Amino acid sequence: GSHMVIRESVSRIYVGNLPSHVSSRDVENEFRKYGNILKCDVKKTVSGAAFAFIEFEDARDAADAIKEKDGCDFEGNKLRVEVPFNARE
Repeated sequence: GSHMVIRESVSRIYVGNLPSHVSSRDVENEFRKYGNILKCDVKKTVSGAAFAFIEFEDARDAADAIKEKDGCDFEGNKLRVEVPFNARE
């Protein structure tokens, strides 16, 4: 499933609680292979958990990276990777 367009939104991906934490330089180069980045920002909370925010035009190609880091885990296994696109509708 891949249809529909939108020219008034900002499409971004949420990746947090992750081992090592992908820094902005590596998410620009290795995550730009998988889809087309317009910005990549590091936002971090007071609980010691780090997040990276990844602004992509296409989810369906970036889906290789997102499944390859998939397995979001909480409460003693640390590993959150999630699309708010759901492969794009």
